[PDB]
Amino acid sequence: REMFAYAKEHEPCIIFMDEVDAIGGRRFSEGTSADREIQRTLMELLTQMDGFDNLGQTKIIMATNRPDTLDPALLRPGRLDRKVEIPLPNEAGRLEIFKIHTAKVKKTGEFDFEAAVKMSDGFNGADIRNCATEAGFFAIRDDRDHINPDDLMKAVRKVAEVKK
Amino acid sequence: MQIFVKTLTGKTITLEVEPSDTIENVKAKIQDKEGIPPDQQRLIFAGKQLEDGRTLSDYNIQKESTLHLVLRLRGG
Amino acid sequence: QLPYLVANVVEVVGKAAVVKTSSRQTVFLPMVGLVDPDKLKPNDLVGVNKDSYLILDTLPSEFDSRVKAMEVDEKPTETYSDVGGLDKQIEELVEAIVLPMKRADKFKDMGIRAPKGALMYGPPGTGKTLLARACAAQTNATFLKLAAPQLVQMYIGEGAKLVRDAFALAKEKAPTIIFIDELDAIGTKRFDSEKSGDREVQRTMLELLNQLDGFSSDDRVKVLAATNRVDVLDPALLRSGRLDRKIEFPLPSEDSRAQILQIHSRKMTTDDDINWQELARSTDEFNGAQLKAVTVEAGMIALRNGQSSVKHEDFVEGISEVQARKSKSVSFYA
Amino acid sequence: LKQTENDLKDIEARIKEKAGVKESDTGLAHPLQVARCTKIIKGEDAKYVINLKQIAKFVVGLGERVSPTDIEEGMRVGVDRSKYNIELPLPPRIDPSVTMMTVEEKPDVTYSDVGGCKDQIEKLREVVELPLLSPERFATLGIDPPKGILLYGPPGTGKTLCARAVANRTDATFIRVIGSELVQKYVGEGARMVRELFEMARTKKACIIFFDEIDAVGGARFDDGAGGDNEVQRTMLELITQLDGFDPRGNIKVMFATNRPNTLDPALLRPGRIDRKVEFSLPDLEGRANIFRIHSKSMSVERGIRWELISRLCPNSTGAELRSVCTEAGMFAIRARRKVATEKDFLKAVDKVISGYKK
Amino acid sequence: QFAQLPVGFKNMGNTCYLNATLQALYRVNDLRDMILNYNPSQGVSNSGAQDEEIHKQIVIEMKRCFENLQNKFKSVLPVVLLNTLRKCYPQFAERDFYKQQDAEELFTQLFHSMSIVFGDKFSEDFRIQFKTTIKDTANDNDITVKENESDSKLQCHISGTTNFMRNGLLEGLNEKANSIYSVEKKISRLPKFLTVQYVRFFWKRSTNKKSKILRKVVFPFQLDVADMLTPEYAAEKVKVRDELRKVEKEKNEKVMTPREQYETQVALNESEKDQWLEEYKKHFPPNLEKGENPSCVYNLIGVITHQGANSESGHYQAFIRDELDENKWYKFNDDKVSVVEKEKIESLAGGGESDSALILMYKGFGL
Amino acid sequence: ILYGAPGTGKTLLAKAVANQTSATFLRIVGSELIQKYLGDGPRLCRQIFKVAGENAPSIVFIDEIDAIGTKRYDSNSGGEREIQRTMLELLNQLDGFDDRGDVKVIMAT
Repeated sequence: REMFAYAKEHEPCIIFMDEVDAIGGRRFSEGTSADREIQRTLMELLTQMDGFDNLGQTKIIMATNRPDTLDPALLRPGRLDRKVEIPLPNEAGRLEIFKIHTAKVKKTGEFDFEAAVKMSDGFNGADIRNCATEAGFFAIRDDRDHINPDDLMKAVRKVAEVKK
Repeated sequence: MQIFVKTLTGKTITLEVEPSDTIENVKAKIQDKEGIPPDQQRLIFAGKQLEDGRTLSDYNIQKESTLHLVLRLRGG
Repeated sequence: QLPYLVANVVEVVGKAAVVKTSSRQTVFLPMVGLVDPDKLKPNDLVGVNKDSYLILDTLPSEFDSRVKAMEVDEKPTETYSDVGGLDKQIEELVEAIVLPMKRADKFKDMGIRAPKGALMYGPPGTGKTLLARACAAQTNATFLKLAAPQLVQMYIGEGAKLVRDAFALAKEKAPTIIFIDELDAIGTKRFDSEKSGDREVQRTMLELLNQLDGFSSDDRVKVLAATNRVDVLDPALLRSGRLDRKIEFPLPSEDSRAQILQIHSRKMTTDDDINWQELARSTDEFNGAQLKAVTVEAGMIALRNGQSSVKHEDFVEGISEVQARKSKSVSFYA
Repeated sequence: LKQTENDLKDIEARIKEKAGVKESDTGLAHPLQVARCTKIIKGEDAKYVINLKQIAKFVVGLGERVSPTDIEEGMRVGVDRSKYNIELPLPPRIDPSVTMMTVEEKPDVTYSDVGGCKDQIEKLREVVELPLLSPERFATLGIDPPKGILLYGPPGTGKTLCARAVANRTDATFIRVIGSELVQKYVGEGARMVRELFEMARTKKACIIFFDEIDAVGGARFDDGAGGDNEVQRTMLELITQLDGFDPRGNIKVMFATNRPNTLDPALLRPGRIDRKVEFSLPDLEGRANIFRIHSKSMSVERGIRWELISRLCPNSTGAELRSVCTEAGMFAIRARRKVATEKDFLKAVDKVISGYKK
Repeated sequence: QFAQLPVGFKNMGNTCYLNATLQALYRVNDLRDMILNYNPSQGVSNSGAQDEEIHKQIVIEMKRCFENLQNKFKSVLPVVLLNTLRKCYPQFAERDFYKQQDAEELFTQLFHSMSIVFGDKFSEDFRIQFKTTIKDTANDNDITVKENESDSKLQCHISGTTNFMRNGLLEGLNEKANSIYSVEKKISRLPKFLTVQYVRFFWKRSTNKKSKILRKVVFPFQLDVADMLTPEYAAEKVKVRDELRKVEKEKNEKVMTPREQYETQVALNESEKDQWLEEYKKHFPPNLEKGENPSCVYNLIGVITHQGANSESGHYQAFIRDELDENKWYKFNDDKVSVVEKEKIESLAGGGESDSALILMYKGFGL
Repeated sequence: ILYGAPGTGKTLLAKAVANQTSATFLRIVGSELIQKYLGDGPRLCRQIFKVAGENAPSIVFIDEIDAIGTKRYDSNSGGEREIQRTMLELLNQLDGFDDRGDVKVIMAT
């Protein structure tokens, strides 16, 4: 109730719900232990939505890894209608993010980001950051705050191999 | 002369005294640096408890001698 | 003077101020400068009158009991001169956490961010726990053993608060390693519709990560989780500011067993003839903990024999007996 | 007679007690899991005001207080599960458990067999018996004696009986936790019991903690939970931690029992958890004979028995089966009304027992 | 049927301090014997004491009390002894019943009287000699060694850190133009009877009142003090201890009416005990002083306990080890006497308001 | 263990013998113990055995145990482990204690 009232006063607002399975489950197994507290919560969100009060200067954004412990109520249009999925990047997306990460970074040599992109296949910004630090590790060892082009090629590949 | 008094905490402290000092004077000196009321102090030396009107010379307490300070666990 | 009334506030004509007492009651006092602004900060005990309901004084912070889920051990006694033969697991471990801690400034000038975290899986019974404490000693971190089942509370949120308090103390005590017994109760949430039940565990974890990336550039706190084997978890191995690093424990080799035996043989008597290298060839697919159990069995031979030391033979016979995970004695088949 | 003496005792007790109540009334007033002196007028800091509760707090960092001897007040008092601490007015015992388990000081069942379990007994003897009798031997060698023992083959093989017997001889406590009961389905409850069992264990050191059945709890961990392996692994993983995490060896013993050998994990096998594997599985012909001979000594018997012959009819046994042959042989005699046992009876009892075991 | 319980002293009202002290002294064999055989015609050893006659009367009254204990008079009332003690030592006549008193103070004064009457024959059985090393904390070339300090007991200092008697005994051996000097005692001569005082009673500053430290301090049944001795004396005492241990180990390896059979068994047990005493004695050092402990080891034989807030309140008792059966202990709760086991004795280490050890008596190993 | 059939011979023998020894015949429904959630059965079983030994001599009559009559080589999850916990609890109490007739059991199937 407080969260909504304050959203209206302090509108525009993003209401960000971190991993929705606990206020928007499906039931454990159809059974209950504590999964009725989950239902008590969940009816309140559906009620505000269905209500006379309408979402347009208060926006709610739900986040969860998996859509397989969202409730069917939510998956039905009119309690969520917009569903953004997090995709594989373009070749273009990877380049921009490599360039951006190495811009704040100190380096010997102009870097060819274009090779770096080839050396991935769909790395989003977090994966790209692991590659940056990896290069940096051989630079702490090489007793420097700079990195070569040479480091960067090796670095992106070692991170790719250790996962997907 | 300088003598020693092993307090209740197990620690030795030093005291400056005269062979002419009485046990009452010494207890007063102990109260000064330890804070224990003379009427609560029981001093032992060589297995004897020291009496109030006697003096250090009476007991033959020379420099560097060690007195043991103890209180009391009344009962009956 | 105590007994006094404290108040645990969580709140950040003339001006009105709301105080939340731990007797779970909201009270009116004015904030017109009769009651100063600097006597309110969230998350904190502030000192309120019993029957006059007004903040005279502020008392130190506290929310629940202090160190309720945490064990505090300021600086383990162990070293990498006590734990040794684990050398390769020392290399991995040093590159992920120790170097970002030491050379924090260097990471700032370089202008990358610091990874703060590693996740280890792979077998202990080699001195995994022992290595963790070693790193703790070397960096001069405060070692905090935080048990994942204690959070996992059946009560509301309180567990979430515990995760935040851990960071809060960890940041004050910095350097720090938060060493997490289990991974089964900040994890194991599955991908099915039983991830509903396993909420408490998703929430403790999420917060600890959200909080690390919050402060990724600064290396103050380390997080280490330990298990026998890697479990199902939410993605977190893909990001520097989370638990980036995924470190494997392999098994020992002849050089490693032999160092581990030389550490063993200081502690206890020997007849000073015993050749670790030779015994190491004689043991196949032994781990560190199991070389330590051979030393005990070598002593059980000795105990029966009426010897107070051990000869080579005494150790050979020790290996033949069970250590309960692997024992070399095979020569039967007709 | 019996009545006057009981009243005389009441009268005497009571007068002391009435006086003592009034004194307790005038001041306005050990296990414990938090301290709670709900007032504290008497007693950084230079006086105690300690009260550990959600709804209020009184906090002083400094314990001790050899005068007044602290305590009193709204009584639960001693050391805290937050470490503010009633340090040393009336005996704290390191956060001491109010959650019980079954204690059997000196379990009574002495030496069911000593022949034909000859090796298995001797294993127990080195680990458990001798380190209580002489700690100095163990110390001088510089070894630490097996922390944990796994006993295998079927349970109730006379596995229990033997364990109990060494515990009697040393005057040591049996601390029984039964794996199956722990199983709750409420958040964290099982693992909580495990921590308090070890805190309690350290206090009570010289004890055999008996953990019944590892088929029951900790039977898998390869699932990565399931709701019923998730509390169960939580309890399990917690219980190992405590063991390698150190409890004293050569005092506290943990003994595990298992019927079947497919539940075991690499986590479980390792030292600092299991070091010994003692057999109670399948003995020899010479061995079966000794255990038969041993139960029938106590019995009257009429002549013509050779143990060897009785032994012969077993193609494979467990210790449980043997105990059944002597006792069953006695029953055929009692039906006929007899005190003695005969070669015929023993044969008759072998035939029945083995055949039922089959399938 | 035949074994008679030892008898105790009736409490006259706050006189358990005396009763507990008398049971402990009675347990000290050599002292008991010299009191039981005291003849007033023998005078005193120290006739330099101006109050000689009253010390002699104290001994006479103790002998009468001891005769009543030995010859078990189901209850002994020490009325005349108390009156005598009060004449000699008026502190014990303080009122407010008479006031409860510190058993340590009584013990000390009784020791003084027994030393006056019996002389060295008494006091040599209890004497501890020290070698004292005196070093300027500011200069470790300024070193002085004295050999002339002694006492008749050791003090076990108890603070918040103290958990075992050894801890407190070690602290008790050390103490601290002008400078701060460390004064460090090591023992150069051990007595056959070793008295240990737990320092429990103290003057509380906060309340200006007598108080008591309740802390649990574990004492051993078999005390070894080798680490408190000078290096030279330890070498001598450890050599003896190792021979005595060999005897102990060898020992542990190995128509009449019912009344007559009991009395024969008592005679047999006394003979066997005497034969083992002779075996230990073979290993005593050649130049042992009268009253000196052969080794650095002692067995506990008695404990005086107190329960209460301070030395002028509560109750004193004695726990006394049986003279033949080393596993058997007697509880003397004034005139109420009972048999207790070793676990009850261990519990006397203290903690909280429980009855706890105040004075411990140890007798040398092999004696 | 009695095996026969209800109202035919199993039940008759049990009434008759129990009455002859003048012990409280205390009737447990095996299947109903059956409670299908992790907490209910092993306690139910413990609570039975406890009250019986106290107020001895006493008959624990376990009527128609058919459903914890499985044993499994490996235990996993809640769906196999529940059943096995109940079975194991009976087995351990027997193995744990010994009684010559503080507790007598008739098992029936």
